[PDB]
Amino acid sequence: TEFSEEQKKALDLAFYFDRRLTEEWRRYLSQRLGLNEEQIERWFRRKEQQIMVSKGEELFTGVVPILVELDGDVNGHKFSVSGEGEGDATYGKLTLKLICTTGKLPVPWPTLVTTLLQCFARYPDHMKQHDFFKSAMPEGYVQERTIFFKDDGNYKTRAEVKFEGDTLVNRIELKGIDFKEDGNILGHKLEYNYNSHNVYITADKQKNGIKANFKIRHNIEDGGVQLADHYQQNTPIGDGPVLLPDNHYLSYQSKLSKDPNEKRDHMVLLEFVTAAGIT
Amino acid sequence: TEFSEEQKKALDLAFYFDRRLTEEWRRYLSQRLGLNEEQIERWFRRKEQQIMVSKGEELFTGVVPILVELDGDVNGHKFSVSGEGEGDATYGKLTLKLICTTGKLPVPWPTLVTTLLQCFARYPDHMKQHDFFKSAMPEGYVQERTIFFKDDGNYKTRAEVKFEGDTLVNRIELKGIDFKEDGNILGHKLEYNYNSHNVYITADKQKNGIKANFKIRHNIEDGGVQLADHYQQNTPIGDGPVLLPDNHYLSYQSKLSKDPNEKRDHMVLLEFVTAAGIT
Repeated sequence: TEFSEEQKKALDLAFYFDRRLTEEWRRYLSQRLGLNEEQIERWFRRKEQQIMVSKGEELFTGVVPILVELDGDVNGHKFSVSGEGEGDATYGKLTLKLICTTGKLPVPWPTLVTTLLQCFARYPDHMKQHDFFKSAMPEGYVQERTIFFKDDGNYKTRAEVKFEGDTLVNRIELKGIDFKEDGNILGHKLEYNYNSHNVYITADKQKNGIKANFKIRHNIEDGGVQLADHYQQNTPIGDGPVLLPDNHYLSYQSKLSKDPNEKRDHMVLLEFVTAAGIT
Repeated sequence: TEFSEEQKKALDLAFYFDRRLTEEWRRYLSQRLGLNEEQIERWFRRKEQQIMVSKGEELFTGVVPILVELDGDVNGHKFSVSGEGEGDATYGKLTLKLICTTGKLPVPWPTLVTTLLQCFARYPDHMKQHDFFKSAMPEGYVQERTIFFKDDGNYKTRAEVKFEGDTLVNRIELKGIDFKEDGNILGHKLEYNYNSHNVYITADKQKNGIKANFKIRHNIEDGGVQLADHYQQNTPIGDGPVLLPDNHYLSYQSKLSKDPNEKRDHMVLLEFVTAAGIT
């Protein structure tokens, strides 16, 4: 967060001691092992990577229960969504049942799909070192988006994705502004279905995290597509090393359904998510 | 380089002590300053970045003399090139006079332009944290390429770019294979000129370096363009932190000329190089 003039002077000083301490160990190692500091650092870099990969595989083995909570405000219309389900990263698979707890959802369920868990992606064996999402766990990450609906309003979202005990939790605040009251969103003119998309991921070294860009196409009732341009940033909540990825993408396919025995406004969501783009 | 079974066991053990030592300092700091470890790491990360930026600006201030040396072998034809000049990174500018010391150059000078100093790029103020090349100095970096000439042979190059005392030196070995003896390269059918190109740079976190991809278009005598597809990797020679960049590109413009008073086969090369692609 924010730093005083004193802390700035103290942290600036402490930085040099931090580097000095490490330097003394590397220097000693180089003398004992007969390796230069480049070699030692390169070994440590790969060992750290292996450790992060193993830690993420351990945390996400088998089926992980999920809780989702969203508080939203779109054009002053307030609503809340609560969801539960389970993720199975081994199979790149996530299932959720999400309920509007405040009555009728004032936007279409499909517009909330991206907002309502990239840590359940299946990364192929040769790409596991590029999985930022699992590497930030269990402390988790903050996921922020702006979503621009073409010729309409925008959502801004801030979510925290992290383990709370045994459960992976996605807690979101959403604010939407400048929507037409008769547009495709507030007018509920979007089909209850979902296309498959690629989410393009790049490293954001400065923030120790990632950024993503992608365009969602929502099918419109009676024909046409409503574009939703997504800009995404993810930042670790903890300090620990994370995996900063090479450019790659996540391939998403989704299925929306309804529980015939659920009276409340709701969405059942199944997503398959697979990393790709590295040969 | 290579590691024994013993060193592997020793390095694996030493890794944990390295992390323990750092952890003890961060823990103490958090207690003394009232900041969490994420906050301390984030401060240190930015301080390290500022330091690397300042160090690179210091090393490349004003005009830096340059030495270039290439030993080449294309289809068994052996040749050597020696060059000197100067770089002025403040102005994103490099000038070289390069001479074939072994007689007649057996390939066209334009095909060697990319092989014969990305550290002289001008990075705009808002992009200086993405300059890997200066950050690897003075220890330097290894630059490796494979260059595929369309419908002809390929070059493979390994260069070391580093300071040797006050001078920035580029020392290269080049091997070319599978060229047609009557093709555009060995047949000397390329114009003595050079188009402007963009060099697309991405981080290679695993190797603590960068990769680049770009396509050179060499104008052919009597018309047409000869494509040279470049794949590039740069790896630090030292251990010290380097700046791993967001995706961006280097914009190149080049001018080839001749010294009217030079009897040996030669090329005078002027390049302007500017980083871009970040808004």
